[PDB]
Amino acid sequence: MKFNPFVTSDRSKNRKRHFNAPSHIRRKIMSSPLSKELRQKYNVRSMPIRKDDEVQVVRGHYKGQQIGKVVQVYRKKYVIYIERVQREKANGTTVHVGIHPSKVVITRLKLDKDRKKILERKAKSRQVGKEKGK
Amino acid sequence: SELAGHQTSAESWGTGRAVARIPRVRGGGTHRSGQGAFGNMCRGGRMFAPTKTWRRWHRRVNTTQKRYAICSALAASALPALVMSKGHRIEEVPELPLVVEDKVEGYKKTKEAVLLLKKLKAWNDIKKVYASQRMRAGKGKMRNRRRIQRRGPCVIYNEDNGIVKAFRNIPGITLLNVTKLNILKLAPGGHVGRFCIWTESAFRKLDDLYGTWRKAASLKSNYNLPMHKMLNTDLSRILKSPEIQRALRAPRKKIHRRVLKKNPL
RNA sequence: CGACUCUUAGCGGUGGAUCACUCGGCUCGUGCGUCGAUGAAGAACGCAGCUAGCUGCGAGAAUUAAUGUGAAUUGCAGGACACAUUGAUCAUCGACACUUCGAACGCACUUGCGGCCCCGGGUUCCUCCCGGGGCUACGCCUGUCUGAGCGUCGCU
RNA sequence: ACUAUCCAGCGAAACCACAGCCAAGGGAACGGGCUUGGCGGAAUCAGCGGGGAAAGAAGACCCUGUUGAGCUUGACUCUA
RNA sequence: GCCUUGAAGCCUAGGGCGCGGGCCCGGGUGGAGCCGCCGCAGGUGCAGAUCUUGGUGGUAGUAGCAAAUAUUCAAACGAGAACUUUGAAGGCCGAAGUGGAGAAGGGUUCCAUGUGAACAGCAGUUGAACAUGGGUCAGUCGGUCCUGAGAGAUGGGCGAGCGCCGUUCCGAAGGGACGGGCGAUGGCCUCCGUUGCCCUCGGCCGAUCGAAAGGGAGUCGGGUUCAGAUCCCCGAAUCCGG
RNA sequence: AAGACUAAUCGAACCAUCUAGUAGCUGGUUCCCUCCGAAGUUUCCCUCAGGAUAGCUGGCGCUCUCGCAC
RNA sequence: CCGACCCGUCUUGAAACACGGACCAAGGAGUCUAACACGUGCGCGAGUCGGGGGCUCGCACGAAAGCCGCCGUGGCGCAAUGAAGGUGAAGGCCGGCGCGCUCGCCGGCCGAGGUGGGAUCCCGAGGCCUCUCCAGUCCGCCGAGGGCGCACCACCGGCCC
RNA sequence: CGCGACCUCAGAUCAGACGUGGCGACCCGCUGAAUUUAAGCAUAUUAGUCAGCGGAGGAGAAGAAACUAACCAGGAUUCCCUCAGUAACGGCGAGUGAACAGGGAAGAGCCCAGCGCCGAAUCCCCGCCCCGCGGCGGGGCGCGGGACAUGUGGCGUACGGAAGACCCGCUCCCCGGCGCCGCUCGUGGGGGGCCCAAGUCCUUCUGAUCGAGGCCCAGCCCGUGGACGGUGUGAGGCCGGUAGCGGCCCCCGGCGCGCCGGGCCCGGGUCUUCCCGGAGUCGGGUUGCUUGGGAAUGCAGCCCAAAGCGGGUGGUAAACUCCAUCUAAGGCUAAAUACCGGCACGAGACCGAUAGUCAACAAGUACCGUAAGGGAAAGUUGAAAAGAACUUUGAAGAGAGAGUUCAAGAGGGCGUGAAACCGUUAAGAGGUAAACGGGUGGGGUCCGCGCAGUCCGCCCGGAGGAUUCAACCCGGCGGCGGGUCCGGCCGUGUCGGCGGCCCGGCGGAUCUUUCCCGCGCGGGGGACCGUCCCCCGACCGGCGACCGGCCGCC
Ligand SMILES: [Mg+2]
Ligand SMILES: [Mg+2]
Ligand SMILES: [Mg+2]
Ligand SMILES: [Mg+2]
Ligand SMILES: [Mg+2]
Ligand SMILES: [Mg+2]
Ligand SMILES: [Mg+2]
Ligand SMILES: [Mg+2]
Ligand SMILES: [Mg+2]
Ligand SMILES: [Mg+2]
Ligand SMILES: [Mg+2]
Ligand SMILES: [Mg+2]
Ligand SMILES: [Mg+2]
Ligand SMILES: [Mg+2]
Ligand SMILES: [Mg+2]
Ligand SMILES: [Mg+2]
Ligand SMILES: [Mg+2]
Ligand SMILES: [Mg+2]
Ligand SMILES: [Mg+2]
Ligand SMILES: [Mg+2]
Ligand SMILES: [Mg+2]
Ligand SMILES: [Mg+2]
Ligand SMILES: [Mg+2]
Ligand SMILES: [Mg+2]
Ligand SMILES: [Mg+2]
Ligand SMILES: [Mg+2]
Ligand SMILES: [Mg+2]
Ligand SMILES: [Mg+2]
Ligand SMILES: [Mg+2]
Ligand SMILES: [Mg+2]
Ligand SMILES: [Mg+2]
Ligand SMILES: [Mg+2]
Ligand SMILES: [Mg+2]
Ligand SMILES: [Mg+2]
Ligand SMILES: [Mg+2]
Ligand SMILES: [Mg+2]
Ligand SMILES: [Mg+2]
Ligand SMILES: [Mg+2]
Ligand SMILES: [Mg+2]
Ligand SMILES: [Mg+2]
Ligand SMILES: [Mg+2]
Ligand SMILES: [Mg+2]
Ligand SMILES: [Mg+2]
Ligand SMILES: [Mg+2]
Ligand SMILES: [Mg+2]
Ligand SMILES: [Mg+2]
Ligand SMILES: [Mg+2]
Ligand SMILES: [Mg+2]
Ligand SMILES: [Mg+2]
Ligand SMILES: [Mg+2]
Ligand SMILES: [Mg+2]
Ligand SMILES: [Mg+2]
Ligand SMILES: [Mg+2]
Ligand SMILES: [Mg+2]
Ligand SMILES: [Mg+2]
Ligand SMILES: [Mg+2]
Ligand SMILES: [Mg+2]
Ligand SMILES: [Mg+2]
Ligand SMILES: [Mg+2]
Ligand SMILES: [Mg+2]
Ligand SMILES: [Mg+2]
Ligand SMILES: [Mg+2]
Ligand SMILES: [Mg+2]
Ligand SMILES: [Mg+2]
Repeated sequence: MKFNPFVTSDRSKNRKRHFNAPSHIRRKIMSSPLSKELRQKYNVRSMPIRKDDEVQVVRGHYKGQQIGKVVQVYRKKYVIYIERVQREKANGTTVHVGIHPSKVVITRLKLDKDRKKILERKAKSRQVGKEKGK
Repeated sequence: SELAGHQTSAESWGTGRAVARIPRVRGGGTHRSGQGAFGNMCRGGRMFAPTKTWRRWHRRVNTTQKRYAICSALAASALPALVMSKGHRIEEVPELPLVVEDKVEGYKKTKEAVLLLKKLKAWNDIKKVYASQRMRAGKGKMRNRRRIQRRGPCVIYNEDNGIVKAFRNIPGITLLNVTKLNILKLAPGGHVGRFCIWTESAFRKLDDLYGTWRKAASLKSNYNLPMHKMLNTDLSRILKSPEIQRALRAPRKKIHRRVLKKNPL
């Protein structure tokens, strides 16, 4: 249950903030989980997604274990574009198909300076969380 | 609002014209020129009897009554039949005025909570709640009233040391403090049974709150319980006693009906 | 057997009721309680590669710098961005900049007329012409400067 | 002579309880509808103006209202 | 408790109930929520009100498309011609015009190319419609200047007060200038203006506004564009100021 | 000089507000079954298209009693 | 086949030659507060009410709930009357000191007075059925008659201003 | 004949500051109505109200008695309850209408002038040096200018007191600058930023699951977290978030200890003088508006116009006297209170696209008007555009095919898709306009026959087959009932024991005040009375308050 009186718990206000958020927030909302292996090694559960991450699809028509990469992150509509998932149009031209990132599993990352930094803060937060709860 | 229908500057076209004598709008090159205004009928007008804010929303009720009822709800919290009828799966608890050690005021973890109720056989009412979790029927979904469910049992304690944060999360359970009881939680909906759970320290000090018959409260400054109007309700046991049966006439079970007149002549 | 008229049902039309949804209102309450001559409130005109409106902004004009974050914006284009020179886009907001009217302030509302000091062509001040910059409102307070009086006296 | 009339093409309105053959009788005392008799046969075209107590304008004539306003004076109370 | 193995709502020559209010089943459509019991509460049940808002009929393929004399023949573009265009013939306006130019007002309607949905109360290959592009050139033509009937600030007066009266009326009302003297001034301090005065003459008599027909110096001819000319090019002049 | 004109308006323009002005007077007032069931008359009113007063009507009761040998 | 004039409304009286009404869907008209009178329901009871405020919850509920030397400051009630000053609701019976004078002084007893009507209650001769005589204790009911008499009504009388 | 002055007075693009206008819900001051009610109307009421003109703040205003009262007296102002629908006003008619006292929220008091003392002991501006500079200050030196005696600063204001004698007293408070340290109740002052638990597990529908079912217990896992929202249906465990006296970083606060500068040398008990204090003002006439204020509550104009043991008040005019109570005509002040505009936030027994703001959408927009001004209509493809390629007729518009989608019986104003009104098809009928009620007939559309509907159940009789038990005994288990009340509990109701009454407290308009505590008293003691509770005995009501017995029955 909730106890704090300075935030909302109201249907209309959640939706309004969601459908009118700026981009530096849509990044977090457009987060996606990891696989079991990566969780174990890094001791983390979720990262925001990027443009050369390797991913699977879990739910829908295009689920299966075929693995692909990310191509384009159309935040304005809360979707992403994978390389092989695509359909033919009337003319005989292939085009991509958007899918929400909650429905995908990341298998390989795209690391760099900032993204290593980000993982470490998540690790230490959970670490003291376990050691102090326990 | 106070102004709903009185933004305009309308005036009636009089008689002599083949329209029906209500106020109408002044001029223009719009749709809304000679339409209709100022009335419960006319589109864009005002409600009948604007709902005012100095309605009488609240109520006062005499103190002695509220104390009486609090006493009544506790009574029927015993008497298994009433609990059954209020829909509480209860047929495995070992005693109905259910009482436990005063240790459980110091629990802090929901696992200690849940494990306990399993042993005292109060988990079947809880499963019943989970089953009931469903959705509401009406416009209350738009108005932050979207889900609903049953009420579960109620725990009454005296001194807090973390019991609340254990039972806080389990649904349908509400916590009460014996010093500050409430009718809206012991008789939800207006009816009278509810499956309540006590502790020792709470259960003992009820004599000191609401008095016995012989003495009085000592925490309320003047309150002696309500007196019975009719001691023995065992009606069948009465009417079957010898004393009354000696003082009766005979019954008359024979039954007489519409006789058909035949003609003697 | 025909047309035509009437009734009922099936299907197709016209028209937009009911039903289900909702980034809007109304009502109550909590906290704070801040405009401007250092030029307000409001008005006008303008600014996008493709752009009319709404929205945002002011000739540095759909936004600059500086911090926080950390790989996009997107209807089409074209290019940039190397994220271990560092730093796309977003949000914030402490530096900088902020057209014409308007209390509106050189005189007047046509955008018409001027006056003073300074720089640069006008030559080498010497005056006419051109550009450019800074001043040029009413009332009022303290003090300075120059002044008026058959006002009250003193003095030679 | 221009129309009205017919054909091609485009194309409105006011009005409309339901509707639309007559005599007499009674009735809120002058009925398309009731009663007793006369009678009764698809769908329509140009006209004319007897009826529909035909359409328009909540009767300006008359009365009432303890509803008004313009004008006058020797009405009443006040005033520049 | 019911439910994507199908909720609400809607339709129904179907089966049935209740004196009635009303309801339960069956079939079709449709696509996500809904109901029964005990209590609570109310913006709670329509045939009308010359009711309000929206929509649709008979009327009705009707009344009508009649003020100002008038059209015809052929050819061309084109899917396509009573109405466009070219030619020819017959006719009207009849110089106080159905002609050629302008003020007030309108504001891109102007000019070319393309289109034929909508509009042009019939039609249209056309259009003042739709779309895309282009177009207004001044020392001398007008404004700007002056004042007119008149409007209107200052000083003053009055007024609860935003303010009003009034325009020479109860005002130390012009910074106006000038010839001379005084020291200074930068330029070769010659010649100057100058910031400064001492002198020196000073009336005006009321700020300001007010006319694209009143008053107010001076430009004419020829040629040139899809569309502009006293403005552009050619050629001949002229006013003002220094 | 006609009671004529003052933006299609004049025997006192138009715009907003006071303003949901007042109305003893006209027109309208939303489901069912059961039960009881009227007046248009008295006196007073600057009363005569209207109110007060009594009468006519309904509902809620209560004190008694009887074929209960009275 | 018989019956059968179009709904609403005003009216002594409407099928009307009395007004309204072409047709369909949606909206649409006896309310909220403040005060009073009575009737009903609940609680306490010569008393009864915390509504203003304060002590405990940060308020998820819940702007709730509980509590108070406030516990009664106070309001309505328990006492009326008069313009006001002001006064302010019970008797008797018996015996002692003055003459029962429609009258003043010492001691006991009862006590909200009485008349009439009055739901119920009380006492009760003689018994109603006892397979017979007498004795005959528990129990109904009778029923002669006779008493204690609730509320309420009519009257008499008394007390206060 | 130049200088000092003011009676005084103008000027300057002089050096340096300032004011104007806008919003206007709450606030302060003026001005100020008519509808309406009175069943008519003129006083009254509506109303000191709408409209109108000014002026402000985060609150404003008021405010520390020229009071209330008549008491055994209280003691600034402001809000609440109550006094009270009262006293009083009133064509005494409709109608109006307060204060004190009492109980609460909050609570804080103080400066001048004039008398009187102190060598004007006082202020502003320019110049120079040093600290500090973005709410321009501090310290020092100028025979540097100026204001002021037509009165600047210290002491001191009626609390009644205040100044000048006599004895005690023990002698730090502030600001100007420069460092420090502990995060400071909702249980962490403020703001900003980044982070923190657990299933996408097996079987199965579907167009896709967040569905149904199962995982030692709603089952696996978490749980101080099961609020909300999003994702191709409904999600505690997919994502963001949520709870947490959870963590990391940045700035702004304030609360206090250090170090120099400068100020201030600044108290209280017994005698002689001071003040008695604020003028066109009180007050009195006459007039007008207002008030509950009535032989005039308050306010304003004009006339008259004061006193100093005086003046004012003391709710009926005037005189004569006794009392009580305040000290006007100068000034300032926080808190308790108000808030339909503004900036941010949360919530709802509210409306759900003819409703609710006029405004859910490019709305104060389009548009009407010469101007003031008036002022709308208008929500929904689908999960995703995958938004109908190619063939073919036609000048094109429109069509037949094909294709996408679970679905186009979802095709760019495309959720569903009523009624009136139309087109067509099937059936039926037709000279007293149509429609209507009761009663029957005929025909069609559908439901159920069954392609017999012979309906079903108990006991007895008969012929056929078949496999357990029961009948009766024994063993264990469970339950009902009982009373010779078998033994024991427990519970009541008074009693017996006062037995807890001090081995336990609560109260008392009973005494001891036999005591004390600080001195007529406030409290604990000591008795006393009642009221809650201890040990054994009893019986009713042993009752529906429980055992171990024995007995019978099932
Ligand atoms: Mg409305
Ligand atoms: Mg519903
Ligand atoms: Mg719709
Ligand atoms: Mg004709
Ligand atoms: Mg006839
Ligand atoms: Mg006749
Ligand atoms: Mg007729
Ligand atoms: Mg005729
Ligand atoms: Mg009439
Ligand atoms: Mg009339
Ligand atoms: Mg009359
Ligand atoms: Mg008039
Ligand atoms: Mg006269
Ligand atoms: Mg859906
Ligand atoms: Mg409602
Ligand atoms: Mg209604
Ligand atoms: Mg209707
Ligand atoms: Mg009706
Ligand atoms: Mg014709
Ligand atoms: Mg013609
Ligand atoms: Mg021409
Ligand atoms: Mg011409
Ligand atoms: Mg012209
Ligand atoms: Mg046409
Ligand atoms: Mg043209
Ligand atoms: Mg001029
Ligand atoms: Mg001219
Ligand atoms: Mg005349
Ligand atoms: Mg009305
Ligand atoms: Mg009438
Ligand atoms: Mg009348
Ligand atoms: Mg009648
Ligand atoms: Mg009549
Ligand atoms: Mg009728
Ligand atoms: Mg007739
Ligand atoms: Mg009528
Ligand atoms: Mg009609
Ligand atoms: Mg309706
Ligand atoms: Mg009552
Ligand atoms: Mg101002
Ligand atoms: Mg009147
Ligand atoms: Mg009247
Ligand atoms: Mg009148
Ligand atoms: Mg008044
Ligand atoms: Mg006002
Ligand atoms: Mg103040
Ligand atoms: Mg009272
Ligand atoms: Mg008044
Ligand atoms: Mg008081
Ligand atoms: Mg207090
Ligand atoms: Mg969901
Ligand atoms: Mg969820
Ligand atoms: Mg998570
Ligand atoms: Mg006076
Ligand atoms: Mg008055
Ligand atoms: Mg004072
Ligand atoms: Mg003040
Ligand atoms: Mg709508
Ligand atoms: Mg709708
Ligand atoms: Mg709307
Ligand atoms: Mg479908
Ligand atoms: Mg669909
Ligand atoms: Mg549709
Ligand atoms: Mg049909």
